[PDB]
Parts: sequence; C-alpha cells; structure tokens
Amino acid sequence: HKILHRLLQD
Amino acid sequence: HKILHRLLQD
Amino acid sequence: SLALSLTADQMVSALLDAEPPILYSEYDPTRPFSEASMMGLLTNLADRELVHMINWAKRVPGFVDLTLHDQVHLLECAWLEILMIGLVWRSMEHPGKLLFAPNLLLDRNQGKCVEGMVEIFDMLLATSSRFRMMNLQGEEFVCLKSIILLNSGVYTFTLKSLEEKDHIHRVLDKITDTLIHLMAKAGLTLQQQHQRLAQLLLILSHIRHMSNKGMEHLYSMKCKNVVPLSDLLLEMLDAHR
Amino acid sequence: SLALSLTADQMVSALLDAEPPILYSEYDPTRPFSEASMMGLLTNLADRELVHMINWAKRVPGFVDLTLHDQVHLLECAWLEILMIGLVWRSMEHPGKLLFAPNLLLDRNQGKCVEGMVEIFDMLLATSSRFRMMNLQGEEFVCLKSIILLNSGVYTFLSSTLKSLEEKDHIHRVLDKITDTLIHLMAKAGLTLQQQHQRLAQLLLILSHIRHMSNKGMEHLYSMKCKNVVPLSDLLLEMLDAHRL
Ligand SMILES: Cc1cc(O)ccc1[C@H]1CC[C@@]2(C)[C@H](CC[C@@H]2O)C1
Ligand SMILES: Cc1cc(O)ccc1[C@H]1CC[C@@]2(C)[C@H](CC[C@@H]2O)C1
Repeated sequence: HKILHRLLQD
Repeated sequence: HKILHRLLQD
Repeated sequence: SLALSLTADQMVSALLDAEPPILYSEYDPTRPFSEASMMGLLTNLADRELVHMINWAKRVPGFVDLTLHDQVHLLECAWLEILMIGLVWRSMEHPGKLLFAPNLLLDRNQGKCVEGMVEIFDMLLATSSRFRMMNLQGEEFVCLKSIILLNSGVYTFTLKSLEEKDHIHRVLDKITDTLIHLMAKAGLTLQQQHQRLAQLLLILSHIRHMSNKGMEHLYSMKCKNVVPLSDLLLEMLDAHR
Repeated sequence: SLALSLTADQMVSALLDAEPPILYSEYDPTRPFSEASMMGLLTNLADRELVHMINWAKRVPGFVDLTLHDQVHLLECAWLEILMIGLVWRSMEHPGKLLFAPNLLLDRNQGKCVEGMVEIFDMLLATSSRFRMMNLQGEEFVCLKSIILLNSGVYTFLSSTLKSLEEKDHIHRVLDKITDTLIHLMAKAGLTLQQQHQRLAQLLLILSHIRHMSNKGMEHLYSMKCKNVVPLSDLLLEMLDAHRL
C-alpha cells in the first residue's frame, strides 16, 4: 500500500 | 500570421 | 457598457440568440476507424466549430468592448473548455455517449481507438452525467459557457489594462445576477439558489481540468504526427505553450 | 451524518481549528540560490506540508465518513491545489512576493532561478492580488480550501455500486453546507443579497484558475523530476504519480 494510505490511518 | 486575430476582425 | 444595462431577461435572450449551430462530421462509415482517422474527424470538427465560436464570442455582451488583444487571449485560453461544455450539453440526453455531431455519436469504447483519449471521454461523460443529474437548463448552459469565455483567461492578463479586468468582472457579475434570477423564476428557494449557483460554478473547475488534459493530449498527438492540424488549431494549441 | 448537522458558525470554527501550522524553511539566508538548491527547499517544504495536510483533511467535517479509498482519491487530486491556495493566502499582504515560509519570502524574479518556474510564480502572484483586492477573509479562505478538497476529485469517482453513489451524494451534501457557510459569512459582513451571490461566484471562479495552476505545476514538477534536478521524497513522488503525467 502507498504512503498516503498509511498516513490516512495513523 | 494570426488567424484568430484576423477572424475576430472579419 | 450596455451589457451592464441589460436586464436578466435581455441577457438570456441575447445569449440564446448568439448560440452557434450544431455542425456535422465528415464521418464516412465505408472505412473502419483508425487512431489517425478518428483524430482527423474530431480535429476537423473542432476546427470548423472554432470559426463559429469566434463569431459567437463577438455576440457575448461586453466582449467586443475589450481590446482585440484581450479578445484573442480570452478565446486562446478558453476555446477547448467552450468546445467541451457544448459537447457535454449536446450529450446530456445520450447517457454513455458523446454527441460530437448528429452523425458522430461515440461511446467510451470507441474512444479507445486513440491512445490516451478514453480517459478524456470518461471525464466528459461524467460531466454530461452530472449535468443530467442536476437537470441543467438551456438558459443556465449559455450563462455558464459565457462565464468560461470571460473568466478562464482574465487572471493571466498592469496599466489599464486594470480597466479591462474591471469591465470583465462587471459583466461576470451581471451573468451571476442572471443565473440567480433564472433560478428564482424556476421556483428555487433562496437557499437552493446559492447552492445550485455553487454547484454549477464548481463544475467549471472540472471543465478547466479536462481542458488542460485535452490540450496535453492534442499536443502529444501533434508531436507524433498522428494528425495534421489546421493552422488555426495549431495556433490555438500553441497559445498554451 | 454528523457534519450535516453543523451550524454555519460551527462549520467555521471547525475549519479554523483544523487549520495546519505555518511551517518554516531550512533556508540558510547567507547562501545564494542555485536552480537545484531552490527546488530542494520548495519540495522539502511541500513534502512536510503534505504530512500536515493529510491530518488537516481528516479534520474537515464529513471527510472521515468517506471510504479510505475515496479519501485517497480526493487528496491525490487536490494536494497541489491545496498547497497553492495556502501559499496565495499567506502571500496576500506581501504584494509581488510569495511567502512559502516566514523565512522564505520570494519575489517573482527569484522564480527565474529555476527553469520554467517564473511563469507559475506569475499565476500564483496574480491569484494573490485578486484575493487581496477582494479583501478575502480568513473564514472565507478556510471554506474555499475545504471546497477544493471535496470538489476537485469528486467528478472522477467511479460510479456504479451503491457505496459509490452514496459517497458522491455525501460529498455534495457537505459541499452545500460549506456554501451555506460562505453565504452566512457574507450576510454577517453586511453584504446585500445580490452582493453575496456575486461574491460567492467570484470566489468559486477563482478555484478554476487554481485548478489550472495545479495542472501546470504538476507538469513542471514532473519535468523537474525527470531532469533529475531535484530528489523528491517517496510521498511527493506518489502524489505526483497519481496524476500519471
Ligand atoms: C471535446 C471536443 C468537442 C468538440 O466539439 C470537438 C472536439 C473535441 C475534442 C475531441 C478530443 C480531442 C481530439 C481534442 C481535445 C483532446 C483530443 O485530442 C478535441
Ligand atoms: C505552490 C507551493 C506551495 C507550497 O506551500 C509549497 C510548494 C509549492 C510549489 C512550489 C513550486 C514547485 C517546486 C512545486 C509546483 C511547481 C514547482 O515545481 C510546488
């Protein structure tokens, strides 16, 4: 998964 | 030439 | 001046009367579509529509008040946007299809014929679907198209000059008055009025987007010698680079 | 739900509270600019602003109601527009200058330091001048920025499927609320009914030029990347790769 994906959860 | 310029006059 | 004197009803009828005709394509169905031939049809059509657009622009209240230099800039900036909004208007009653001409009705799969064009067809179709969902009216459409003409290039124009910008904004305000007046007549509540106004104007942002992408696509087709563009078309395209 | 119940005043304060911080540049003012050094500063800044933008987006009423996928789409489509409108707002009271950061205030000529960037500076400056002459208010700014986030990418949502249509309609409901908010602010400022509608139209039409600047900026940033003038962060690269051009 992309970085943007991760930041939107964290 | 500038066809647009001319077309605007005609 | 005089455009600023126009009533809402006068503004509407003037724009309605200025509407350009619907043109036919030189589509010949005796030969199969190729990337080159489809680009040929579409650009041939666009070229002929441009001539009518230029004369249409002259009939948009306040446009001929501007310098010839500013008229050129506006059309150079908004031409593809104007072609696009007209297209999506023609296609409203044809779900899943784009009515480039009465004899040229294309679906997204036919857009696949040209490299990178289906993405543009998809965006245009979604815009057409949005208009259909909003139940866009003819009077509203002509107002939106004239707004695109006057607005798109105004931010890229100091001297006076500063007066050219002010005049443009005055006319834009008059069209805003016209749109609201139209919605009020239609029976929309005061709240619904400014909500719809916003919805319609926000779509212009997506139309600008489609134009930017379309300009890059048309440019790449040119740079690969896929299609020979008319001198007028080459100059309009050249204005964005 | 939830965001649709908010009052006009509640929408404003919610947006004001969500506002991201004004980041500083690492710029060392003792050293002159090179093409590479300026691109480095600007992209380093943008990269750090993106992290804050993502967390700000989550604080925009109704945004977290959307699927993870849709949130991604909206940000990918709108990130550069959001950076730009922020820039023009910060630079509003600095005519002829672009305040990327309190310690990085660049004038138009310094845009020439980088190939093809001055034309983009010109567009940003003209936008800031338009804001300045309209006397754009802070409460109006926050409304406009949230509108960009929700609006820019909504038209490219894949329809079909029940969930998708429900997403688009939620976005438009929230967008209507923000419109109500903008109008509320103008009515509160004492503008007549006609003036409110005109100002609204004026503000929204600017977003069309902002979209234009983003498209142009994306092409420039992409050209810079390919010419290897500047090393871009992984995040910045993926956001750039979402526009696939
Ligand atoms: C939108 C549109 C409306 C028209 O009335 C005519 C033509 C067009 C497009 C059709 C697709 C293109 C050939 C170019 C722009 C991007 C593509 O290269 C022009
Ligand atoms: C607008 C903006 C606002 C910011 O808060 C940070 C950065 C930027 C720009 C600055 C210029 C660029 C480096 C790219 C886009 C086009 C150029 O490549 C990002």
